[PDB]
Amino acid sequence: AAAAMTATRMPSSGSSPSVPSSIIAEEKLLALLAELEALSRQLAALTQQVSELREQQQQ
Amino acid sequence: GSIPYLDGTFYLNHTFKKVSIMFDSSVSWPGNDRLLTPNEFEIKRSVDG
Repeated sequence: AAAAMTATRMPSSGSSPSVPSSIIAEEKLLALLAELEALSRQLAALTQQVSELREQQQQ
Repeated sequence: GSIPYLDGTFYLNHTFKKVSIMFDSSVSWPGNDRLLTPNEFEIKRSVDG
């Protein structure tokens, strides 16, 4: 009634960026698709000359 | 067996890599900077940078 009455008396907000580091970029990209063919070409050339041992030993 | 040349059963179309055309031994066709590489019609490529 008196004394104190003179003054006065959720779910999901879904953030995303959190506490990780900063990020950067560059545009000098992508030789790498050539080596996948270099590697599998030269791999064949190994077997090709293993065959050239065998095809001369068989003579 | 089937005779593709006579009956139309063509099955080796996937074996082409490229075709180039050249009139008069000089003028590459279609030329005119049309395609991404048509001084040659590149049908398919084994590696794609």
